[PDB]
Amino acid sequence: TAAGISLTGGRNRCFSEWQSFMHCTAKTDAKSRAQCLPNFEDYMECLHHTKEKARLREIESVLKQKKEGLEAPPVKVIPVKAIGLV
Amino acid sequence: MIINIVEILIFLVCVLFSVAYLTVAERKTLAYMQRRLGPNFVGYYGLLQAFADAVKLLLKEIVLPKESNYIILVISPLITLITALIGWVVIPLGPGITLGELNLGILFSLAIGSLGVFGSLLSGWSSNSKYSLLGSIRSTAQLISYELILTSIFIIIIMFVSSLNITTIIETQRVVWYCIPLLPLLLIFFIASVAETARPPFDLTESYSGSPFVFFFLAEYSNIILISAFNGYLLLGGYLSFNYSYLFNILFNDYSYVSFLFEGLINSSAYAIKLVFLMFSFIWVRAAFPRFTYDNLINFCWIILLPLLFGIFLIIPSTLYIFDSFPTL
Amino acid sequence: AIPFEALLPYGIIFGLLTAGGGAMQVLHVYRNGGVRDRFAIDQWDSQMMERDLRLNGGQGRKQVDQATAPEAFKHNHVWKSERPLI
Amino acid sequence: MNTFIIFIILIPIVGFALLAVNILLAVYKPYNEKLGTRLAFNAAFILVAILFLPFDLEISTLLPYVMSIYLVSNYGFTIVLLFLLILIIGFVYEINTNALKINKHNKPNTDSLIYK
Amino acid sequence: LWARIYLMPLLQAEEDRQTVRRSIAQLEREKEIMKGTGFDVDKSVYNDGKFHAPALMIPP
Amino acid sequence: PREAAAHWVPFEDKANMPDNVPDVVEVGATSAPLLSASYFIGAKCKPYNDDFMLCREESQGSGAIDCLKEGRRVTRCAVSVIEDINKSCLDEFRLHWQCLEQNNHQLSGCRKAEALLNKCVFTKLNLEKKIPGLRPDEEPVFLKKDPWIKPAVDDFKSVRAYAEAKKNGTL
Amino acid sequence: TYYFIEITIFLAILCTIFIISAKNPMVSILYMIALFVIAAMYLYLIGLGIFSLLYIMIYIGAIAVLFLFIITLLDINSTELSVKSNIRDLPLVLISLIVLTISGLMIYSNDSILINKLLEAFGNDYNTIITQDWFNIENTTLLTTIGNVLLTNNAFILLVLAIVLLLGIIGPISITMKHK
Amino acid sequence: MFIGTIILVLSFLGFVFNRRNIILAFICLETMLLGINLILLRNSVLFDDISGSLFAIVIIILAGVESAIGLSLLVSYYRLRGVINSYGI
Amino acid sequence: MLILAIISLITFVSMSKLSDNRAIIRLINIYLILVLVLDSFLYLLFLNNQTYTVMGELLIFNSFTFYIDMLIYFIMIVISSLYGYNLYNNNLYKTLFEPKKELIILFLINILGALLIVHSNDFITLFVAIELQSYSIYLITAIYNSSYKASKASMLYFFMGGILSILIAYSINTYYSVLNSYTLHSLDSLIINTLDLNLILIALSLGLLFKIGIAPLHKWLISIYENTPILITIYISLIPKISILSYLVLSNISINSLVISILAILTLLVGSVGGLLQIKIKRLLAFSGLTNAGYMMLLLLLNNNEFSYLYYITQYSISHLAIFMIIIFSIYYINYINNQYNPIIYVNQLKGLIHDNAYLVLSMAIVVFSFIGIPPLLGFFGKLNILMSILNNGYYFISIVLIVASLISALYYLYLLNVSIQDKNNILINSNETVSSVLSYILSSLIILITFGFIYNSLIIDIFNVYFN
Ligand SMILES: CCCCC/C=C/C/C=C/CCCCCCCC(=O)O[C@H](COC(=O)CCCCCCCCCCCCCCC)COP(=O)(O)OCC[N+](C)(C)C
Repeated sequence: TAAGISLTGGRNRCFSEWQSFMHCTAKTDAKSRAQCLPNFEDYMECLHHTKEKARLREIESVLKQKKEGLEAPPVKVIPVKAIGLV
Repeated sequence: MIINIVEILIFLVCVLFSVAYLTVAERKTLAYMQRRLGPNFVGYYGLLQAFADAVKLLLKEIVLPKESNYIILVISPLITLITALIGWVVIPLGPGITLGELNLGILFSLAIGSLGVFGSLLSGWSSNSKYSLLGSIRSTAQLISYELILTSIFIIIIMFVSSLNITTIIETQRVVWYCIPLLPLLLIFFIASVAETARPPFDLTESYSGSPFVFFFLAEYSNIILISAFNGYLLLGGYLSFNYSYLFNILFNDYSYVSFLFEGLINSSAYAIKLVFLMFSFIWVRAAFPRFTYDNLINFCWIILLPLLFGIFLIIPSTLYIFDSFPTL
Repeated sequence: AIPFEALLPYGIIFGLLTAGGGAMQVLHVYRNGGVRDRFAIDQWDSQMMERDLRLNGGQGRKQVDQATAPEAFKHNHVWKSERPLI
Repeated sequence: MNTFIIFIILIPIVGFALLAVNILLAVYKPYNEKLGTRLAFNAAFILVAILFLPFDLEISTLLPYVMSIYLVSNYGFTIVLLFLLILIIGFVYEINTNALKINKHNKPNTDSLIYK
Repeated sequence: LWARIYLMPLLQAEEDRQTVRRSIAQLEREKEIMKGTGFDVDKSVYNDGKFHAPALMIPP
Repeated sequence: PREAAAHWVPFEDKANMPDNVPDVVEVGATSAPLLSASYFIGAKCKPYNDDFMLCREESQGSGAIDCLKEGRRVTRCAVSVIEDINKSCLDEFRLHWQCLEQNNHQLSGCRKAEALLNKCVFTKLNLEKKIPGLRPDEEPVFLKKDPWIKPAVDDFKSVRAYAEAKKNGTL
Repeated sequence: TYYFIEITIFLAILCTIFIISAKNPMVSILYMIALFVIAAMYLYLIGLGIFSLLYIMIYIGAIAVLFLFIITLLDINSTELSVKSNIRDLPLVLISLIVLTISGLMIYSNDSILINKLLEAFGNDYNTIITQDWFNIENTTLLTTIGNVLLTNNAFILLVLAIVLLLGIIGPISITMKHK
Repeated sequence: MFIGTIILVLSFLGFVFNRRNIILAFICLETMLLGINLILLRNSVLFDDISGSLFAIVIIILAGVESAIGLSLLVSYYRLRGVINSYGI
Repeated sequence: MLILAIISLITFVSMSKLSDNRAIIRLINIYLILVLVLDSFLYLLFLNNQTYTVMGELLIFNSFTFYIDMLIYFIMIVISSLYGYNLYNNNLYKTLFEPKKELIILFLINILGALLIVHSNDFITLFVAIELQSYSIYLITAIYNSSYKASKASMLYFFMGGILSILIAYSINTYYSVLNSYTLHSLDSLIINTLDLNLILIALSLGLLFKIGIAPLHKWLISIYENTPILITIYISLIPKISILSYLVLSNISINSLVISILAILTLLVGSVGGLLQIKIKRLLAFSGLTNAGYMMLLLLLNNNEFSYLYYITQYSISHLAIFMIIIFSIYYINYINNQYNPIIYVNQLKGLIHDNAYLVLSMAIVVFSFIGIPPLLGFFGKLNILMSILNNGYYFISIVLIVASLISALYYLYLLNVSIQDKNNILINSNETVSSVLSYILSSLIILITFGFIYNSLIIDIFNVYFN
């Protein structure tokens, strides 16, 4: 098959989490599968980014209510005309 | 942004002048093949006659019949005008000189050439008469039947390059052109190109006024020079004439704008001389031959040319296989 | 013998396409800054062109050859943030 | 902002301009005399465009192969050989059956002149 | 081809250092955002302890 | 690994390395000087580059942070090669990559300058340009006489320098 | 030039409504060709420039041509969208629109919860970070990898697909010949 | 996923409540296949793999072959009845 | 070896004349026989439920699927015998039972597409094979195009198969959108707990199942089975049923599903009481298939259902095949032949069949009582082994609905008997021409299997015990 083949013919974005889950599932028989629950979780949110979307909503809920906003090393946005300007 | 719009209106003024003068050229060489003069009535030596005809036909009464969709009948000229002209981007007049350098140029040139069938078929539904339909049926049937073998010859040529970029093919053709090994393919591609415009070797359905006429007229000769451009890049050398390195090491001493000017002149002079010999051969085959019945045409395409093309599909990867010569990306 | 009149509109077709190709080549070289175009660009060479625009400072293909890179080169590095893809 | 898209939008401007010039410029002035069920067709007419499409789908199925021709060397070559030959057999079906002919319904009436 | 793979680790070390710096910068940034409010920003959502570059930022 | 489409907007980061990791100075060569000296970077820095990628293989998934110490040394050794080649062969290294910025960075079109550069670097920096994986009974491509694939126009400075190296007996 | 995808989504909605309500059967088919073009716009927009020209070549240039070719030389009666005919349909159209729409939006989600399944389909707002890694040395684009995996790993699918193309040759012939 | 879902749903409901002619049913079938293509190719782009692109390039060919088969089926429907009804088959 | 036959056959059939078609079918008949006889020793590969995956986890070959392909070949040998052999040498049966030129082509392409479903491991193999067999049923329906009913049936079957193929494609890509995978080998007993694959896998099973004729969407298929001619409909009733059900029984993705249990109850209800007041024999005969597909939707809920399935499959196949062949044979004795494609329609037309060829009524009675499930016959052990799996696994209301459905379905099975054992005024005494030796031997073989096949139950259970466990 095309199990882990990416668009360039390499390995896809979640190949390594999947191969860790299959390394799990190779050395285990059933009745003993409840221990490779974390690897599968690591695979699934590799796919869909559910917990990162939850975490970033939790942090954006807090930065919306600050009058201060950001006291940090900030991030700049450039036009595509000006990647290496100065 | 001044740069690209000045470049594109330079390209547009060149190609939309050269489709007008192709008309003046076909009348004159059809005349001299028939031992008479061409037009000399309207220019100093007959030139700007296509201008005279366009000036008059933009003064001509447009008739929208009782039978007709009016909207369909006047925007089938434009959809055939626009896709007969859109395919002029990807042709190179030199290495990397196109109006858009995209890495899938043959896929684009092949997708636009399949969009050109509609303005035949669709405009049969204009003026719905029982004979105004099945003539369009025969037209579109021939049109699709020969763009099959057109696409086939394209994919046979890409077996040597393995890249859908177009100037990559021409840089690949520096060692040899592709007509010199595959000369039967030059014959097959020439006759498929003659069929795809429905030229009067391969015409049956010939055998409006004003804007729906001049749009179809311009689309016809833009298709002439566009399939001639396709022949020029993938079968003959695109902009390639000879080496011209020794001549430059005599003439020049370093890169200047006059040296790039001279090099572009040589490259597009080679490309234009291929294209001009090809358009002359289109008019030259128009002059000498009678036309086809529909059955001779369908028998010709599906029963004669296509099995031979299957044999070519089998033979060319096999010789690329026998000697371990597969083209790399 | 050879009709000159028959081959003059071919002569103007030839001259128009020749002058168009020459003018377009000089327009391309003026856009690049004195060098030829790149006619087939990889994903690798796309990434290499944006890296050299980052390194040279503003200019397209100036092509600096320096020993060790400047000070703002470690800080002008770009990531691309792409929209939700609704 | 490339020189690719000004073309895409500018070719219609060309057309819209010219058919404007005529519609804006020329005489309309029509009338009745200036203005102005279903037929049956042979099977090969509808057949050429119906059987056109399975050959077209093969020709664009070769298009992934001829871009990958180096990577599958000696192996994808034989898979493509088998693919092409499987479709050549359906083609020799088609030309052995004489499918795409429209054939003329009246002969010289070959049947001989016998008597009594 | 052999030229490009001679060049590969040289640019890979580059983009690795850029990834490390900008990710630790983003981590410290949202730590400086949610001071006060009790919330773990150092904690990975991945259950494995391997390091990962962040994604899915808020548009500016 | 995938490329950005559909309105990507670029953004950069006003920050610094932490104190834990020492300073490393960067490579300031662009693509034509990098592609020019690629084989000599690969000839000198083979075990360093291979230890870096072997690090990246050995501790899977940690990746970035657990391989920084050798990603330091691959950059420093390549910088050593590039200033080494500057201070010995600046004019013909420059001749080479100025040929290479025309002709789409194709190595196929700059043979007469790369012969000069290979001769200088081999006698003075004592590094040889080799293509591995090439068994004998197979000629290397940048050694062959009358190749099928010649460039469009040979650069003028390099054919002049090549002829003058012929008449000096340099090459 | 941010809202491009939203614009193609809206224009696709409008084009389908013009497909299903049209005077003339081929006015409806030209709206379908326009919907193919809107599709190819979306496919270039998302990053798949190869597929858009594959859609224009195969769907527009063969399937729509076959379809228009059918409508020309065959007779097809058509009623137009009377309001007497079709507002007897509208209450179930509305119920099935809302239900099938929400239900198609449902299965991208993993909750026990019904409307946490629904509103995670709208939790879209976060901008993916694109990183450069220098691990790939050659111009393997997408058509190359389709040609590698149709031909090595799924070669059997390509040969069963050849049998399907063979059937698409044999069948239309076998119907429409009337052997002698 | 939105564009493929809504073209599939609107295409489906235009197929279902078609009472006017037969070729609206054909083109609603083809636009359903388009919507399935849209959803799958978006998932292939988001997951960084070709396998959705593999199923999409195979279902392009299968959609073409079904159009050829079914339109020859309509032609044979039309052979014995030189009319196609508005209400349906 | 099907591929060889197709490749050889369309080459050979393009060059034959139409005078040779019947003999061509005879050739293919014998060909398939020697693929059964000379090549079935491959059962030795599948000892102790050894399973292979072929073409890179693309196809899956176990002994279940080996039995299914043996069954499909046996049925194709029977059907191709029905086309390739004359019933009688009249000028009547030549204008009735006549094969087209491209019929055996579409037969073998459909058998190919039906085998690549049961042998399938991934979803795109499943898809490509489903459309291969679907286009083949479209064209097998439409090949007798000089018929209003068959043309209308092919159009209806095209549109209703197109919808339910797009539903399968939607379910497959919907499965792909939550799991970067194509296998159900991906599932492996833990993912189903922590992932809601219920809506996906059930929508997949439903889109596969509505093509069989399960109950909310059953009427279009009953109309296709009544409108097709009598030789076509014995093939298009059987083959998608056994191919799609043999896929869905091998892949256990709807275990203890509430939706499949609702639709199985509804299928047993609407098939039993649906065909009660019906006067056409193919209608009557198609609601039997609706109920007997309900009995399979029951086994879809089951884990480890391979005995009950395979037994009831070859049961239903032999009984189905025989009851269509008996009413092929009864056409000689009816007083009224309409409708050249479908010469017997109304079930009252076989009314005096005991007084003309009483052993045809013995045949008929045997296969009808096996449809009911009478214990000396083979249909009883099929229903018995289905009950032994239904009750073992907790489906107690389903059991009583099964029993009531079988009791209600016995009425219109016995209505065939009630019509055929009756008085008729003008009975046959002396008929000059004979029914085909080759083809009446097949009906007698199919009866002797049904009556005396309970003998080998313990042999079959022991061979089952070794090759599947
Ligand atoms: C030279 C021989 C050539 C091969 C002939 C093969 C023909 C295929 C025919 C299929 C339909 C006819 C019914 C035949 C049933 C055969 C039973 C059987 O044996 O099937 C097995 C059990 O079946 C099961 O679980 C359940 C099967 C249920 C069977 C219920 C029907 C019972 C009564 C009919 C069968 C007994 C007839 C015997 C008459 C002497 C499972 O598969 P196997 O790998 O062990 O097969 C091996 C058979 N070999 C050796 C002849 C290849």
